Parts: sequence; C-alpha cells; structure tokens
Amino acid sequence: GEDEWKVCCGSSEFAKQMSTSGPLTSQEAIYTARDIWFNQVNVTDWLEAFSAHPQIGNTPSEQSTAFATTSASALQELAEWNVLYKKKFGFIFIICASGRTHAEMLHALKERYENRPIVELEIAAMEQMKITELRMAKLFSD
Amino acid sequence: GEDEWKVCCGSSEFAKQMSTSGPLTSQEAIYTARDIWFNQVNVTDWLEAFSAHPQIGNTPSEQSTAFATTSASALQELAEWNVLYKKKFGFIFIICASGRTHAEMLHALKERYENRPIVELEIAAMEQMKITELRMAKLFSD
Ligand SMILES: NC(=O)N[C@H]1NC(=O)NC1=O
Ligand SMILES: NC(=O)N[C@H]1NC(=O)NC1=O
Repeated sequence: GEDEWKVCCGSSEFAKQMSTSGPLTSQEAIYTARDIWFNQVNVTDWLEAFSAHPQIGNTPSEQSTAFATTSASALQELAEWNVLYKKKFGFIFIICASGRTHAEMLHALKERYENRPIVELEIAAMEQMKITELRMAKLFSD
Repeated sequence: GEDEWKVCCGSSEFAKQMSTSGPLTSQEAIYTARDIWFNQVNVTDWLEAFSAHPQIGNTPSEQSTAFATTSASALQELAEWNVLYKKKFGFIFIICASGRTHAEMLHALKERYENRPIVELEIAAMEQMKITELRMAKLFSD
C-alpha cells in the first residue's frame, strides 16, 4: 500500500512483506499485519523494529499525554531504569504509550524488569504490534 | 570453575556469569547453568551462542555418529535446508546431535521449519542447553 511502513514498524522485513501485499481494506490490512508480524518475521526483525523507537522519556507523539503530564522525577527514574532494562534484556523497553503517563510506564517498566528475557521479548513484540496497529489506523482514517 | 565456558556455550555472558560462581559439584553446576541460561542471559546472548556452532552437516564431535552413518544425499539436502532455515529464522538450525543421524536431523529440521520464529527460538535455546549439559558432564567426568 506504500513502503512507508519502515515508519509504521521499524522492521525492514515487515515493511517489505507488506509492500507486496494485494491492497485490502483498513481491516484486512490489520489482520495481514499481525500474521506477518507474529508468524513470518524472525526475532532479528523484531529487534530491528524495537530499536527504531525513542525510549520512554525521550522524544524522537504516542507520548503526548505523558509529556503533557510528566515531571522531572518521572523523567529521571525513567532515564535510569531504561539503562538498566537495556543491559538486562538487550533491547529497549517497548510499550504502547498513549493515555499513559511516564509514571504508569515507569511502573510497568519496573514490573517487567523481573520477567525472563524470553518473555520480555514476547511482550515487547505485542506492544510493538499495538503501536503499529495504532499508526495504521492513522493512515487509513486519512 | 574455568572461563573455558565460551567453548562450553558460545555465550560470552553465560561464560562470564559462570566464571564467577562459587565452585560446586557436577550436579549443582548443571542446575546453576540452566537457571542462568533460561532466566539471566538475554536473547542476544542466545543468538551469540547458536552462531558458535557448525551447521548440522559440517564439521568445526556430537556429530560422530551422524558422520559414521552419513550419505552424500543427506549431506546434500542438509546443506540446502540449512540455508533455507537461516533465511527464515535468523540463526542456524540448532539441535543436540549424538546418536542422531543426518537423516533424522534433516527430518527434524524440515519439521521445525514450520514453527513460528519465536517458538523456534525456544527450542533452539533448549537444544543448546542440552549440548551444554552434555559438554559439562565431559569436564566433570574428567
Ligand atoms: N519506548 C517505546 O516503546 N517507544 C514507543 N512506544 C510508543 O508508543 N511510541 C514509541 O515510539
Ligand atoms: N547445528 C548444530 O546444532 N550444531 C551443534 N549441535 C551439536 O550437538 N554440536 C553442535 O556443534
């Protein structure tokens, strides 16, 4: 539909496989995206896509709500735990931000820090997919 | 016990964390290895460790049985499907070889080819751990 998918998912492979898809509605596009993401792209592609995002607490818009409500204290712990999380899991903390505060997200990060690396990899994959779905609606609603 | 663990697991992190472990029996060492492998090292470390191995059908000893029973035909499909598997999953096909034939392993590879990349990542992690356990016994039995 438009290889501007590298923006709608930092995964080159996902963008590629989507670029060559027989155009469909805004609904079928969602379903075809999830199947490719969850069953076709490999772990390496998931990692590329995660890296494309700014950490939670930095800027590069899903974070508008969090910034319209942030605090130096939240931005502080955040900048610190992001470092801790990257060291432990190998990729940055991924979460679909939106109506979320930096405080709630800092808490979700601390919480998730205690997961096994393999499980954090599944949760991030899911959070990434939600972000992608969110951005696809923005392309089809327009 | 001896940072020669990079040989007993291509993971630098796993080797590191093990190098600084209060010496224990051949049994406690196994259990401490599994916990570190499954709950401490990240996906990136799993990937480093997989890469350290020769593909099934190539040489760099767990493969002695398979070579004492191989065939040009098995070595052929193998060399081909290994390429296909790497393309799809992002890492080579990992399996504890031993009393296994290239034929049985070629079949396990074709079978596993139909798994979701995330699941192949778990199976490889487990196969890798079995290989590691196998090699640790060889260090403590000596
Ligand atoms: N850190 C992190 O997950 N950032 C991503 N999440 C989101 O909603 N937008 C992003 O860029
Ligand atoms: N391909 C692959 O898993 N090779 C590994 N397995 C094993 O038993 N020894 C290896 O080096």
